[PDB]
Amino acid sequence: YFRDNGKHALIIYDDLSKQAVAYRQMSLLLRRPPGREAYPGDVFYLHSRLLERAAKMNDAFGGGSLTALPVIETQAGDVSAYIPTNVISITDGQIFLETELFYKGIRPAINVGLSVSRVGSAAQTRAM
Amino acid sequence: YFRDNGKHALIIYDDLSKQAVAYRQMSLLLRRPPGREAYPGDVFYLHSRLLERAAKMNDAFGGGSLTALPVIETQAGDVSAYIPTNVISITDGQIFLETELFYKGIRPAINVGLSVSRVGSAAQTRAM
Amino acid sequence: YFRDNGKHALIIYDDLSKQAVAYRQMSLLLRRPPGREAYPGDVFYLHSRLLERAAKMNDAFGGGSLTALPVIETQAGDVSAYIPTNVISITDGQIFLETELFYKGIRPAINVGLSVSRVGSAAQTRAMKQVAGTMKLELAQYREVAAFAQFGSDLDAATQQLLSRGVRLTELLKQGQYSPMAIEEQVAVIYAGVRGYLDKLEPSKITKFENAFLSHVISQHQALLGKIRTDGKISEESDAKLKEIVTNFLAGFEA
Amino acid sequence: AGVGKTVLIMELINNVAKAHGGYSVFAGVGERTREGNDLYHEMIESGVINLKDATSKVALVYGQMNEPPGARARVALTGLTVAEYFRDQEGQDVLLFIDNIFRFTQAGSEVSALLGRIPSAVGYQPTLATDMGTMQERITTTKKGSITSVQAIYVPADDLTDPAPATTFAHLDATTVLSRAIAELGIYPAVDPLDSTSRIMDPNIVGSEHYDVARGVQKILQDYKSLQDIIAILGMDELSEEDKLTVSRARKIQRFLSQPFQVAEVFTGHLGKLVPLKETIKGFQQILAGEYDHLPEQAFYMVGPIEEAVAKADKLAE
Amino acid sequence: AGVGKTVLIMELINNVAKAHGGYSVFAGVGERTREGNDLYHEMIESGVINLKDATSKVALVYGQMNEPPGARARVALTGLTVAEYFRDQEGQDVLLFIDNIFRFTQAGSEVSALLGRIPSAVGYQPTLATDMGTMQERITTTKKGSITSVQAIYVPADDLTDPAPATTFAHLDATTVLSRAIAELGIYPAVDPLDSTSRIMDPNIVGSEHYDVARGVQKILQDYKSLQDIIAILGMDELSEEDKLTVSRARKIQRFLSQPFQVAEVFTGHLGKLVPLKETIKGFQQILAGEYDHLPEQAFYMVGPIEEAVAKADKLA
Amino acid sequence: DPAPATTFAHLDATTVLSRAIAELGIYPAVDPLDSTSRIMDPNIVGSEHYDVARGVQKILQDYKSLQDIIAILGMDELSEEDKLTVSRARKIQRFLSQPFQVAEVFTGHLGKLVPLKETIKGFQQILAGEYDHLPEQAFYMVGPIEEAVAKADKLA
Amino acid sequence: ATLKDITRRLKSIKNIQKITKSMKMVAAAKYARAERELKPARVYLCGAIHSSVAKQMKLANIIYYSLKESTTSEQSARMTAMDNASKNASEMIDKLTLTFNRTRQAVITKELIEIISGAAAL
Ligand SMILES: Nc1ncnc2c1ncn2[C@@H]1O[C@H](COP(=O)(O)OP(=O)(O)O)[C@@H](O)[C@H]1O
Ligand SMILES: [Mg+2]
Repeated sequence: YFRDNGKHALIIYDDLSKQAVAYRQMSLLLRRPPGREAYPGDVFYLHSRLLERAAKMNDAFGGGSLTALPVIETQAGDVSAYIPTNVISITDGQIFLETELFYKGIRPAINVGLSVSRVGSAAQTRAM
Repeated sequence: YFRDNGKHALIIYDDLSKQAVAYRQMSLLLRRPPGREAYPGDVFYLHSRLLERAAKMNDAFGGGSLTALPVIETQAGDVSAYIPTNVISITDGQIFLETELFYKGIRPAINVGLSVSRVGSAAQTRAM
Repeated sequence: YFRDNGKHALIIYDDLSKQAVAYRQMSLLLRRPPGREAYPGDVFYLHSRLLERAAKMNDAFGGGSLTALPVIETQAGDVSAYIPTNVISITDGQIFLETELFYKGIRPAINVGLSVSRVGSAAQTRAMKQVAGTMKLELAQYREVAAFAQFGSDLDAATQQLLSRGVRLTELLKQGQYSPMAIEEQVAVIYAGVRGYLDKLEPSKITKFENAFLSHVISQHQALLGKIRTDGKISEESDAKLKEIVTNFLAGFEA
Repeated sequence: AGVGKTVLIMELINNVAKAHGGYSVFAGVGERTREGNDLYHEMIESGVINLKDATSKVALVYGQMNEPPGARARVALTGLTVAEYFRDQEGQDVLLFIDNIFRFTQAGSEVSALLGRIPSAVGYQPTLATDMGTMQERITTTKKGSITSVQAIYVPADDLTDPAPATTFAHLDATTVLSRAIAELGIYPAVDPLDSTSRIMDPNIVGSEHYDVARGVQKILQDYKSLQDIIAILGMDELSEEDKLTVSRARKIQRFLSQPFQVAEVFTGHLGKLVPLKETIKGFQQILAGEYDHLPEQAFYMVGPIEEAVAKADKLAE
Repeated sequence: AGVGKTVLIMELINNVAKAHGGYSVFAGVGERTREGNDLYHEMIESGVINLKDATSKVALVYGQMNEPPGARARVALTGLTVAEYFRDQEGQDVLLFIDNIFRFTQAGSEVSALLGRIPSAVGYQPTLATDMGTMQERITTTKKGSITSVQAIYVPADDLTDPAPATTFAHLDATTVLSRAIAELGIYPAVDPLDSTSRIMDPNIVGSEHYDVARGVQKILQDYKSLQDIIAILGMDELSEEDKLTVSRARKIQRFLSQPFQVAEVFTGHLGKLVPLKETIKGFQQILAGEYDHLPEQAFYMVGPIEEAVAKADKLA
Repeated sequence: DPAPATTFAHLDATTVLSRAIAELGIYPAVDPLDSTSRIMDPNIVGSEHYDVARGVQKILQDYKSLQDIIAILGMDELSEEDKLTVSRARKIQRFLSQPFQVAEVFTGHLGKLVPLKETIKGFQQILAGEYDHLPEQAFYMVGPIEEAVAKADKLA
Repeated sequence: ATLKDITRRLKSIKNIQKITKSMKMVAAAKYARAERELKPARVYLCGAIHSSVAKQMKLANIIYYSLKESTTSEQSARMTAMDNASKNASEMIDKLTLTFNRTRQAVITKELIEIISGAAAL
């Protein structure tokens, strides 16, 4: 609604892991056959559809925007697993946090090597 | 019969691991859904309802008792596997036999440090 | 057709991994019960009935034969996966290839420690047997010490020689593509290494040596190459003539 | 996910396609829409696409992530059919860029259970390899015209053995493998020198000096690779002055492998460099020969030709 | 392979037949046609089979690799039936060779899979334990006699904890470990004396004497093995009285564990030896004591009874 | 495992017990880097508490990363700085242990109920290096830091 | 856990085991000679060796005696260090092989079970 009326909105989806669990439940109960990790085959599409809706509009369309910050919970720190990688392959980058950095005192526990932005300096001011 | 009639019995289940595999053969042939190590979800109940039956009656029920010494075979000292932890979570302690102590000639090869007895002290003789 | 009519045939199945995927596809679409990696229960029987047809016929059945070289592609070194496990048990032995040897300079990337031939010498000429037996023992010794190499900063002369033979021989095992050599040329170059003549030549040069030495014996010493076959082995003469050749040549090579 | 496939293919369109004489086709399959808008507008600017007349040299076909499975499973065939036309009805050298052909396979698995099929390994449809083969075999040069296809190929959970990527390998003639492990070090493009191959990398084709330099680089990198974990624990003090000396050049070669892309200026914060084949060979030849043993590793990180690393070496003084 | 397996089997046949009267049965589970024919023709040449006169001591049952899984799962049973006849009807002590037990499990798995059953851990059939126990229990000592089974084992992925091997371990009583290392030392049979084990190696079964000797040999051999390190590095020059005796004795025992197989004759040109259990115990017992320390290593190498060690020695001077 | 994993989101404080800790003799077998609390915030427990708790956790994590090295070469290759962390971390690990009244039978010690202030104090001091002169076992199975000393003396 | 990972670590830690083993043998040889020359001379990473002398650090005759004692000690120390370090590596190899085989078996079972579930829901 903001997006399409020249306003700007931000949405946090905390967290999409639980959402995929609820979908898996509903799908399985609907008698749809389970795939990888018991999750339905279109789990990518469940998140893909969703996240593509966050966008920057042009001036002809009002120049509003929807920015998204989906959150994913990993297990034992594996960013290379099915689901995680599903969502990494959707968004425009990711901020990876880690308990080890967290306890060493690096808070925010951002892991610089694994985190990225697919937008880069185009999203920063000249100063920064 | 002994337990409920004022007498004392000791049963030895040698071994529960092999029982758990026969029950798994029944369950997969019935097409019950496999989980850890392909065992059915009720393998815990299989042993729990069994071992709960070994008990100590008070004087109003005749004072009898039934003592149980179930036996579990591990694979390469893996006491963190499904079945081993299951029986550990039912019984009142364990006596660990190490493959290392045995082969080194220590017999009986008991690992005093990992063996426990949750309720045995009270029943140990004052002499000891 | 060749096997049953006194002829000999060689068949390469490249790959059997893909034949198995094809079969698996049909099996799952026909709704047959799937198993490990979703393969059907008779997937072993697919390959077994195939490979067994490979065979050495007796004289009464013409003496023809069918040799078979099946190919199997493993995933990230997994020789215990399902199709590999099966084809490794059906065959008489394997030639194992490794990425790590490949990029190190070892090509063909054959792993000498893991490859095997249950037939072995039964199908190897006497000349090759001779030199190969020494090389197999030397390389085996080399493998055991090979790790101490880059950190053994005081290795004794004994273990230090094992290393030198080892690097020398590994270099003589390297071979360019599309250039299969005759058996007499193989014993000649191996001879060089197993007799210690190249123990002084610097490893980086051994590859250039072999190529020069081989081209030379091919040209001037045909008669010595034929003798190596005739005698079946390395005769006492061939053994002295080779000593004269490689010594002189080597000397020229490092002039 | 996030290792550089798209940046790299963008670089390729920038260099090879902008100078390409002939038509080009780009099929966005199962990928970001924003990227579609990015590319479109960038091509209008370079004139590759002209909206005011008939000079356009690139046709576009899109079927991104926001679409349903049926679309994503068919777009690639849409892109491919357009390209085919140019090829057969002209013979003209056609360039084909597809990002990301994995989405044809993922789309299929998505509807596989509703089609009634028993799953195969890792959840995929049983017709994976057949499905992929009837498509890929259309993507080919023929005697009538030639297609130079560049396909970005996603690798699920970073596992190159996954059914999808693993089956795609045999369809190619040159494969460029990207590693998150390398990218994580800051080396870009994140190419794995010990996992990228090409059918034309043969001395009787690229010639001897090219072949030998390449083979020598991979060897020094594979040596180092196998020591890393070892000296990580034992220490470097036992490595002979010859061994530890190779560790130096390995490291420089490793860094000399990076390269600022024109296309990645927003991420590197560096001006894009582009290096000619011959200067490439010379730079690496030279490093292998101990020549630049006197320069600091960092001089080699993120430059173009070898001369820039020498320069940087000086600038590193203060 | 290449560790003298076919030769060991052939000896065992011949040795049990001479000293016990009982025959042997050879069950080829998923035999490779090639190796089968080779094992046939090798049997004929060794004499364990006779294509003419009824001296044949072994019956062969072959379930080849080309056959469907049902056939290869049944062959150990067919061979088991043949063996059962000599037990229950002739009162003999039959020997049953199963090559190899792993291929009997796999055929089991393949059969169940075609039957449409949900597979268990690591892919094997649900009935893995039962399929195994119904075949193995038929292998016992009964009132009329007994079947003893020598069965080749393949360990999948080198993992001893794999359902397949761990199942088979439940039924074995002893293991004969053949090693290429030992073969390489020219020790024949290539039996590794420290790895091969037996359940009946208890005094209560083989007697206190047999037990103590066995332990003595195993010990002297473990000590020697350990000394190797010092011997090479610190030099075999500072070994105390007790230390040099161990090394010399150990090497005599080690070499005394070799033995010319009666089946080897055809090539070795040397008369095969069959050593009675008394000579074996006594033999090693005396070496341990040091009674024969005054003899050269080569005296015990490829001999028979202890007597032949001294004999050979005097001749070798 | 699905069960425990789904259960974490339903708690405000979690105490994750460990088999590897318990086997070391540490009881309660709490994992000091896996048990958390929503109250562990400077505006709720106060800055002194928050700081000490973050201090202990950092020295335990630092020790943990060194374990990869320790395992093969042992402590001989550690900097003097590293060893310092290894000594204190080991004194923190043991001082986290505590005799429970309900476990008297298995510990063979009287039970201890340590007040918060006394818990902060002892940990602060170990962090400061105040007891870098006491032997590790002194800090095992005691109550307040004072008993650590007393036990040390007894050891002499 | 990860098969890729464990495999890698095992390749490393197996190498280390052999290298360390060899360094124990070299040290042992050097020490042997030294020990012999010990008494005679008294008439005129290397464990905590370097560590000790340095931490406490805060003609001819003396030089010769000191150096002789020091070499013996050093090679002794190093021999012990390596002996322990190769031992540590061995135990860790064994422990990792176990972990590799557990993971290996679970992975196989897990993929099996997913395949069956998806077949049975048809
Ligand atoms: N050549 C490069 N130089 C610098 N950064 C790069 C380069 N390639 C990729 N990256 C960084 O990594 C991110 C992921 O890139 P991208 O190509 O979109 O990933 P994918 O491999 O998923 O297609 C980029 O946004 C950028 O931040
Ligand atoms: Mg991309």
